[PDB]
Amino acid sequence: HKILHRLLQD
Amino acid sequence: HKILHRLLQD
Amino acid sequence: SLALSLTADQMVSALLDAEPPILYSEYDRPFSEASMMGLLTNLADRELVHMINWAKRVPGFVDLTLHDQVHLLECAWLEILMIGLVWRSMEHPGKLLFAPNLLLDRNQGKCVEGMVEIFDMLLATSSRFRMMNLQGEEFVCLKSIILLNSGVYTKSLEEKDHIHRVLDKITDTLIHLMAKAGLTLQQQHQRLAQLLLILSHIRHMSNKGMEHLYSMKCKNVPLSDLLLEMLDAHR
Amino acid sequence: SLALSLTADQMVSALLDAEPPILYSEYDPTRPFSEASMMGLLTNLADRELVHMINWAKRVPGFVDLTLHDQVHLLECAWLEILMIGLVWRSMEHPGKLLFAPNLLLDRNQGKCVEGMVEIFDMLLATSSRFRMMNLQGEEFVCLKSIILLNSGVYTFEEKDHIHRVLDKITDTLIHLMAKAGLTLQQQHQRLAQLLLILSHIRHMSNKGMEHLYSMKCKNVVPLSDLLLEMLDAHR
Ligand SMILES: C[C@]12CC[C@H](c3cc(F)c(O)c(F)c3F)C[C@H]1CC[C@@H]2O
Ligand SMILES: C[C@]12CC[C@H](c3cc(F)c(O)c(F)c3F)C[C@H]1CC[C@@H]2O
Repeated sequence: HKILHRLLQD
Repeated sequence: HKILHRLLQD
Repeated sequence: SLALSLTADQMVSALLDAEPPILYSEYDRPFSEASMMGLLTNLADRELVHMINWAKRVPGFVDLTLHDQVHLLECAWLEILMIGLVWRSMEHPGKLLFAPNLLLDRNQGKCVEGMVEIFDMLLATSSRFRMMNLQGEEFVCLKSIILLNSGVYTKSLEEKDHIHRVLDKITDTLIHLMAKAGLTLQQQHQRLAQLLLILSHIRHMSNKGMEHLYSMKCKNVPLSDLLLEMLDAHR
Repeated sequence: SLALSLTADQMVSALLDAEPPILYSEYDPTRPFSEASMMGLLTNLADRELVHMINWAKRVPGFVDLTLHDQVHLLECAWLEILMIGLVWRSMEHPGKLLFAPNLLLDRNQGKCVEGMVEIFDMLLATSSRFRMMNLQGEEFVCLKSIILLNSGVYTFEEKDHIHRVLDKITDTLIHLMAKAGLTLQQQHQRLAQLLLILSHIRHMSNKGMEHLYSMKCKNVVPLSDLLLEMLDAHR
């Protein structure tokens, strides 16, 4: 999915 | 000159 | 002198008196893409002529060189049109009142490619005005701020600072209206901030609109010579 | 609440402490600049800054209270604005120059190497000169940068009401800072207005920067990271 979406969880 | 120029004068 | 000598009440009354008229459209029978663009751009073109007369009646504006006046109107013209549109559409939730005979809801923005994204932004801004219960006295203040602020970036004998003096005056005026409305000091500062942050969204909508308008122009989907010149200044 | 329960001084401390570091560019002085290479340089920098911005945003009071989709939307809308206000801020004490990085200090002449970019440099330089003329303080800067994050995409949306409460609180914080600096009551709301009106210019510069970046991408001038491509794709 969106990279931003993933980075907002790490 | 430009139309806008003319309109501001007149 | 002119502008800086005005009291807060004089500023408001001057801006109110200077307000342009609400023009009608050519409308009607149903729409097409070319037809819709025709009505909207035709409307904008006629409103532009009235805006220029209005600008010259905004306190402090005539003190500027014709060069600076041109630059400011070139930069802010679509912002001024849009905040007007948004203001007119306040009491019509989910609709845009381009003219008394042209009331368009969201779905009608789809008649033109890519225009519905713009309508959505205009509508959400109108909903924000409504949510804030924006007053007419506040509206004319904001519209004047847009005119003087949006292009206030030209070395010589500025000036420029005189525009910033006038800007401070309109700020004082907005605060005056809020203190008159019975708002506490904290409520005044907050509301002022809220109003001015709207100007960021209006700038955004104008930039997007300018892109869209240019996209339609650069594909021959017929604008007045005035509009083309206003459009050429952003490129 | 939590974010709402903070004092003005606590609001400032949190923001100052959440500040992202100054990053370096991959600038190599062994080779001259080309349009492609400077675009490569600037976008490489922006991409690395983005990762820090994301972790910064999570430290902005009230941001973590939002859903993941709202966080994504706000960052997607404001990212270039947030980069530019940062750039303009750290370029304050470098008149006529833009400090992208400590090893990348560029004037408008060096902007000419990329077509259409010198106009964007000129705007950024004007804003920087404005911050310098106003003598913008760091506490004011971090407040403005946070306001951009929460405001820029808030109208493209009951938690929208939560954002405005946080925004109001930053307003209270700004005024608090001005009052403590000795400014009269009138000067307080005048300066508040002056500062906030700058955000309209920053919005404008982001919009112009966004379409210019899109232009370069579609001409295959510079390869953009997958993150940047996704940030860029959000505006069209
Ligand atoms: C053709 C457009 C239609 C909307 C817009 C517009 C027109 C008005 F007559 C008006 O009073 C107004 F406020 C306004 F925003 C102008 C262009 C921008 C992009 C669109 O395609
Ligand atoms: C490549 C561009 C060059 C400048 C810009 C940019 C980069 C940064 F790394 C930065 O920290 C920053 F503040 C900043 F504004 C990003 C894009 C926008 C339009 C240009 O084409």
